[PDB]
Amino acid sequence: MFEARLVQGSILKKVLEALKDLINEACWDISSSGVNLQSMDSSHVSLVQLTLRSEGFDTYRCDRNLAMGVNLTSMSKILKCAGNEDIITLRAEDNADTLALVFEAPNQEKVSDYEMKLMDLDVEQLGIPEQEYSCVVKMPSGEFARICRDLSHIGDAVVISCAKDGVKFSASGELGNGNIKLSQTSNVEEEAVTIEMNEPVQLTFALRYLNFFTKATPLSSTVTLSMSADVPLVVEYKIADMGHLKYYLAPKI
Amino acid sequence: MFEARLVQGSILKKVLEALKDLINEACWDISSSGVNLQSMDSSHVSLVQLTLRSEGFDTYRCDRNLAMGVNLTSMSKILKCAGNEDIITLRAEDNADTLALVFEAPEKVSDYEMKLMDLDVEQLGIPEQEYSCVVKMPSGEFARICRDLSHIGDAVVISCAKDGVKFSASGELGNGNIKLSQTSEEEAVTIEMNEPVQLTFALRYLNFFTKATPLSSTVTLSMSADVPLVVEYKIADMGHLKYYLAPKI
Amino acid sequence: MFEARLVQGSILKKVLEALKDLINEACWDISSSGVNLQSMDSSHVSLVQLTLRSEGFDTYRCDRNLAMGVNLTSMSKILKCAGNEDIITLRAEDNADTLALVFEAPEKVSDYEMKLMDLDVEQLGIPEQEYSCVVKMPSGEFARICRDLSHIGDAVVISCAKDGVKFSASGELGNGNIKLSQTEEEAVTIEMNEPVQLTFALRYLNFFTKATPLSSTVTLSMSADVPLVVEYKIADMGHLKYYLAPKI
Amino acid sequence: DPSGYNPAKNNYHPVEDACWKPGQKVPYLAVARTFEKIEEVSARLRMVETLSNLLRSVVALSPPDLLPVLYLSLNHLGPPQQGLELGVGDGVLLKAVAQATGRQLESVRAEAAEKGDVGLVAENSRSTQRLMLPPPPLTASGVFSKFRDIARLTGSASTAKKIDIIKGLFVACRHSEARFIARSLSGRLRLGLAEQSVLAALSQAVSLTPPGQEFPPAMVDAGKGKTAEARKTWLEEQGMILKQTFCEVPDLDRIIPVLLEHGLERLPEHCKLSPGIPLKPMLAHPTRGISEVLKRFEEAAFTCEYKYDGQRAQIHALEGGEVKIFSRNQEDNTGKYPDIISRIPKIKLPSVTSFILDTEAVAWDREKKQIQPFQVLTTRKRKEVDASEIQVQVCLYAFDLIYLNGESLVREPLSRRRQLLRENFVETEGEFVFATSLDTKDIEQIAEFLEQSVKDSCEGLMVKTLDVDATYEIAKRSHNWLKLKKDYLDGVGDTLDLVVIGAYLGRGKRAGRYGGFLLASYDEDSEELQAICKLGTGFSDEELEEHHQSLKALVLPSPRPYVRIDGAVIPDHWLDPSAVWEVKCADLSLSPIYPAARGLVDSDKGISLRFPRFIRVREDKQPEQATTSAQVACLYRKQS
DNA sequence: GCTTCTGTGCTGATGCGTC
DNA sequence: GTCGGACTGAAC
DNA sequence: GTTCAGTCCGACGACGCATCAGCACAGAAGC
Ligand SMILES: *OP(=O)(O)OC[C@H]1O[C@@H](n2cnc3c(N)ncnc32)[C@H](O)[C@@H]1O
Repeated sequence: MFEARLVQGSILKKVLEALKDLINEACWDISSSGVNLQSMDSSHVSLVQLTLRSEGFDTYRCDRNLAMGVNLTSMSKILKCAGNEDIITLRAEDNADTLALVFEAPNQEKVSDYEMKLMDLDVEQLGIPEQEYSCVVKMPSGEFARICRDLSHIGDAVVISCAKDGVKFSASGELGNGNIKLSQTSNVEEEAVTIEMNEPVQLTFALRYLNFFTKATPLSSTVTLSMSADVPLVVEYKIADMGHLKYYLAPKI
Repeated sequence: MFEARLVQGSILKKVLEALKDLINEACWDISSSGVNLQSMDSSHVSLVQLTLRSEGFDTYRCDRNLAMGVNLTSMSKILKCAGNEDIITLRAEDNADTLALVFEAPEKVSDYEMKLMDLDVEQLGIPEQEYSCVVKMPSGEFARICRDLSHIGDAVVISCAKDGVKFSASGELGNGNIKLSQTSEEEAVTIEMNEPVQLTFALRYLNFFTKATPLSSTVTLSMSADVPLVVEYKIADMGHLKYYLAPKI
Repeated sequence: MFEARLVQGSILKKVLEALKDLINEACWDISSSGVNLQSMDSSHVSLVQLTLRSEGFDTYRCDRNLAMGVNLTSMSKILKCAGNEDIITLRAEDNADTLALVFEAPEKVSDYEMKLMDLDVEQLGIPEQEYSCVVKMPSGEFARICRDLSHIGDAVVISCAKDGVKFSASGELGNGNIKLSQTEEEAVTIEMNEPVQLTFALRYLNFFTKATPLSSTVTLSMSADVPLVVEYKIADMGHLKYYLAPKI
Repeated sequence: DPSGYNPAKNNYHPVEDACWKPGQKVPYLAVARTFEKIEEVSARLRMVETLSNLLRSVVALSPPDLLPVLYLSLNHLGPPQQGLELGVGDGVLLKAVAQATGRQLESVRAEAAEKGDVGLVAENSRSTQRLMLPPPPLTASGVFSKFRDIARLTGSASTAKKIDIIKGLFVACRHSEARFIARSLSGRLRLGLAEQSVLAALSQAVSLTPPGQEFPPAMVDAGKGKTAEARKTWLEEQGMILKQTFCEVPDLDRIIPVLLEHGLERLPEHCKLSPGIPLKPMLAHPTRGISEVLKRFEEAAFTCEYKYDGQRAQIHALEGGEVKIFSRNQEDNTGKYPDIISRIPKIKLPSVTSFILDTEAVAWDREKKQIQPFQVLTTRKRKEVDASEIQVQVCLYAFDLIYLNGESLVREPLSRRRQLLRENFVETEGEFVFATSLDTKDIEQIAEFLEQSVKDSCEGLMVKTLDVDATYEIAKRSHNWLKLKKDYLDGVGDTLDLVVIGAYLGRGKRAGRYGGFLLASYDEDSEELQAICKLGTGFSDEELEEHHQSLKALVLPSPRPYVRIDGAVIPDHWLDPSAVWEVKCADLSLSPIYPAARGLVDSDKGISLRFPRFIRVREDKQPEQATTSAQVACLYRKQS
């Protein structure tokens, strides 16, 4: 008997559209504290973590903890039929095979109701406690997006070299190679680059997933990356007064 | 020789784009009443009516009633040439197998001759009848409703009650529905109800109809038992488009 | 060596945008006068020339007259990485197959190195001509009329007299025309020596028009039996011309 | 009312037993009823009688409607050389049916699968989307005109325009026309009657009720007062006349108007063979070896030649200076070989103004001066005539001469035709040659020639009469020459034993049952089954039922992990791998669709069997003991 | 900024013509 | 391309 | 005169060029 009321439904739009291509399906945990998910990707190389904090809902009613199996492409089509300024309600019967989605216009005139069939999934989850990562960066989202959109043409992989003065990204390919440097910056908070870092890292990753990771960009004008030796890179977007989204990508070679 | 002129040639562009995807060939009847089209679809499921009232034109002059067949493809590729600010002349010589147009910008003039075609006319005289529901609503919201419904299901059940209209459909995902209420002008919802009615329609056709949205910000839907649905757009002091959609079951 | 700076790097972005679809592979010829290129298309119907005056550069050092073979499509793929606001540095070695681009925005630096190639280049000497009709007209008008006429028929007849130019298309759909009459950057002007009529195939002009965002005005040069000249006046920097052989 | 139309009545009458007004456009319902009667009958003669009955009425009532009725019966849209194609497959038409029924796709997909016929699903379900005008009756002229419209509307979004026209046809259906239209579109019309039988029906009709008579015609039965035997002798002599008259000009658009206007006896006086009009190629029977050759040719002189493993090419040279080429099937190959257009003046003698040649074209290794396999030939670009950048060099190999300078040569003994062929042409090694030819009647001589043929990359030997029954005419017999293929002339070819892991449900004769099977090789070094081929041929009907019942219980809901498949189409059921089948093949080819032997010859291009023929189940072996990837690689290396 | 669109391919998916 | 299958004539 | 003999008709297969579709994004235009 769950209910979520959210005023800013474009949040849910923007988070959901970041998975519809990555994974055709997912499972959603509901609990008194909020909504959570961890999923493996379809080629089983990278991991996605999702947290929507219950505090951010305009109204809440978690009468039980639930784990809905959901086809993300279908839900994506459905919310491609949802209005931006619309005020969103999710209702789930405990005993049903359905999630009710209901939407109310700001003009009070237009009432939408849709219901989506549920199903079971063979959930694989992996335990990932926090680590005191050797590098942390915050930097402008549109910048990193532009960098990935550039360098994926040059070559299939990037090498990232960080030092305390700044980071350099290298890509190499058939026409040649390219090195982009960024320095730390101050006195622009929102447009600045911040580095907290413990040792100069140099690591390699496949850009065919980085161009996927960038697809959240409208969620938060800043992004954080974190690096450590012989471990996945973490990429995180801070969901405005609502939650977070994280990608974990394992190192190449 | 027939000649007509309009300052708002944007109307003509919008009109043909509202016709494009529904039919490829039609014969246009011109009278002292103005320009009028009947055409059934090549699937024989739905029909268009055109009205342009002759007094709506800035300039208009006719010798004779003409029935000219035109391929809608090529002639729309021609109408793409007009800027949104252009003054259109349509001219037809009575025995011509080509149609003459001029586009006039507000030192540059565009001139065109398009070949006509000869067509085996199919026309149905619609009887005037009252309909158990009439609804006056904004075009833009109807557009969202129809485009939305396109993903979820292929056929629509339309239900009317005095409390407000309801659109429902389903597919290999589940069910979708909208209940839309009245207001209390160009943004308004209003109804001319007679009895609570339910009918079925094919959404692919309504998605074809919706393309006329830029013609008028508000529209009439007119609905009755055992008869085609009427969608009508009144182009401002110029005329109207009517669309007749046969029902399911 | 070679060492250049340009502030208005968007010019070079638009330049390489213009060429990439028409000619795939080319030669960059470098001088104290600046950057120059002539090349012939893959159908060998049309010739392009770029002239960039060295004085227009924000900084410019040319030590020798280079001739560098470049894949234009790949060059354009690189140039897509800079924002139009970026200041650009070009750097060349003498023996190297490799050319350095340094991009800088108004706090970021892009370093890019492009490998060269060994090429057969075909040269045409072009002595002076004076063209009988010279049309100076606003560029977008030409571009839109080209994109229009592309549907009416794959060929055009162009006409000039001192009182106006007319462009006629012809095909099974129908025939059509645009008249133009002589009338700041909104004006059309003509110098006419002899009234002209010429026949052309549109596919190439469709390609030429992609240079349009380089210049507010385009100039048409017409004379008997010669290729049509279409010219994009880059502001103070030089010029860009296309020669197209008239039909049959 | 055509719903009562019965052409299968005894004492059939041309106008009395008809179902529409004189001068009227023929109701398509009648043609569908006739196809219904044709499906009801297994007797070919009785079918040809019933079709001739309809044809006789058509030429009696509505003469212009004839040609559409023939092309409907031929399942064709015009002259084959005009290049017309309907271009609509199973998926597009299936969607058209689902939309016309208003159903979702998957139920009707499985339904059409289970009955293995689009016909019976085309009726039944209905949209209930009640039209405001009930449609006019269908006419056979209108329906054919819609089929050529369907063929003509190409371009972006063209599938919409197809779906709309086909819709109108479906919703317009009346009694049971849907089944025949659906089968007519999908190519599989399954009417059980073809070209030779329709021309027989034409000859029979046009004989009994000839054209040009004023309505009502006073004569109806040319056979009246003749004995049934001498009736048949008159029918059959007009048969050979018309069939040869068809084979010299394989096109109804040329034949029919002149036939209607002048009468079948004067027909040849207006029709003669000429370049710029194609002809049917020559056919051959299969034979197993020398004994049957010696017996079939026991009183006729013959010769032996290679079967080069290329493709046929029909060469037309006109005195006007263009040349045309046609394929084996009258498809218009000009555009494929603009280089061969350029080679013509260096191949002919200049003393010859025009010719028609039958020739094989084969890809050639210009530096190695040798042939390459047919998987190099099939790599040519199709439509455009850019001779400039030729990636695949080609050589021509002559074997017969048809026409020269103005004289047609088809009536002529092969000896003279080959004599004139050699005497009026020049060769150029690796560009144009005559086929290697050897004249003999004796056994070990042929054995030596065969051994040279197989080691010189040829499919076998060609055996042809020199003079007795050595004229070209297809009407007497189509298959006059013989092929001596390695396949059984070796006694046994490349036979393998492979593992069945899946089935395809069949259609038509194969309907309800399995129609094809999926085979894999045992890759021991992974211990996995890798897909190698499908099978669809060489087994009889009783043993078909034996395989089906044996397989039916062993179906699985999933593919097993010990099975490798990729690019090969998903089986209609998954089958437990317990059965091993013995099969022969013609050749081995590098496959982009088959995972077997991947990396044993090349890392990415797999391998597969050309022309697999079933033999027998090898039920004594276990699957893991069947052919393994090692022998597969050895066999292909041993091919080269 | 966002809109809906339009023109943009890029890469996939069968129809059809050979053996 | 190829093999089987139902049917009218073949000729010993 | 019937155990053969040849016709004829449709079952199915393996490749591959063409050839179009189906998201999906930059792009520009309109707001
Ligand atoms: O195997 P099949 O029945 O398709 O054979 C007929 C084809 O064989 C080709 N071919 C090759 N060489 C010859 C010769 N010398 N004579 C006749 N045909 C030949 C042809 O492509 C033919 O259609």
